[PDB]
Amino acid sequence: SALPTPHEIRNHLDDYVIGQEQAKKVLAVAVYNHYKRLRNGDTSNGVELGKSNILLIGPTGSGKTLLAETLARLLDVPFTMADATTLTEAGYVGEDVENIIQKLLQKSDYDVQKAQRGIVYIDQIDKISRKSDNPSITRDVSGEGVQQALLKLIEGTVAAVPPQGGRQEFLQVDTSKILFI
Amino acid sequence: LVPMVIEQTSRGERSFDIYSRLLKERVIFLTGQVEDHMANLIVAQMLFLEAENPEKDIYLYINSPGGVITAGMSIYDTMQFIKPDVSTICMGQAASMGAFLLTAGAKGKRFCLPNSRVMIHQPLGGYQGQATDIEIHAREILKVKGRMNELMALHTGQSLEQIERDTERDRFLSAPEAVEYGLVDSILTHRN
Ligand SMILES: Nc1ncnc2c1ncn2[C@@H]1O[C@H](COP(=O)(O)OP(=O)(O)OP(O)(O)=S)[C@@H](O)[C@H]1O
Repeated sequence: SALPTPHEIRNHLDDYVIGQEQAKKVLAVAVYNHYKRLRNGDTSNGVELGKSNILLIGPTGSGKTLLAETLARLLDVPFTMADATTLTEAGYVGEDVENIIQKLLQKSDYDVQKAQRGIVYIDQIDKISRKSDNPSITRDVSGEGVQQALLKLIEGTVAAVPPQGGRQEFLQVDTSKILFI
Repeated sequence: LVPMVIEQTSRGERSFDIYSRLLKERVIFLTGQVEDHMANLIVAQMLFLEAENPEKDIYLYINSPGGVITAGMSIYDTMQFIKPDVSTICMGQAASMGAFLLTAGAKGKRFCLPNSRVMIHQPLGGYQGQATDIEIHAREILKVKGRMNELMALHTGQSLEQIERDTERDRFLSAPEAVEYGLVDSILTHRN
């Protein structure tokens, strides 16, 4: 039950990505440290093991989406891919923040114990940026209002997920151990 | 041309002209000759500030060589009518009518710059026509001269006979002499 090393996973990504050295080091070390944190589960001498998410930045067509997809092939824990452009501030017509967790369970076949150990990716984060330049009465929803909702999600807390496509049964799913890119 | 400035507020940024920015702080500018158009504009500003805040002092900067008398008297009654104390400052020069609005300010809130100069004289006029019409306009301009001296004594504290003798001809008063004359209260040499 030997886990992969940063060098082994890096060579695996080299066969699908070209011209990106610094970005490979981040995902390799983060994914490597992820397995160690979940494997220990505050059972070793190290108590209250923290978390470290990743923020990828680059021009369009640079290969950000490729690293998220190619990484999932070698990855054992599940993986998903969503977009925050459609997200709203808990009640508007567009979407809800918990939709991300719904797509995550489809890949894990509704396994809460296995989904918490998974990985999540977000695309088109620039659309969430402040729109109104020190906002006014309009109460921006697509922008600032979305960031504040994600705050608790990235840190870790319980949530609510529909079991089979609802919008009277809700399952609790922690997110402190879940990684976000 | 007038430069534009940006004011930082909680709601957002706002572009204001240099004159409109100062107006928001209860500051009025009196520049050039006193005429019917410029005087009617200052009255609207004073009335607007009265409604916005009746307990805050107004700042009135006076730098003008004087002008029409009737245009200036409309401002004098307005300053005395409204409740707020209209603070007056003399910048550059203060002629006959410019000086009258300076001394007409609230008592104790009148200042003059260290190099300013005040000038006071009698009303100017003229007429051309029949002798009967000259007598009518002559009696009228004489009443104005008498009325302007009565009010000048009221704010300056001097006697009516003293103001009459000094206003027969042009009389220049430097900034220190204006304090001794009761026209102003002090000088704003430096900031404290
Ligand atoms: N470094 C790369 N090596 C090989 N193919 C690449 C590389 N970068 C981009 N591609 C190709 O470009 C396609 C799209 O890559 P993306 O990751 O979507 O680019 P992008 O920078 O993520 O654009 P976004 O995420 O929509 S802003 C991939 O499916 C590859 O075919």
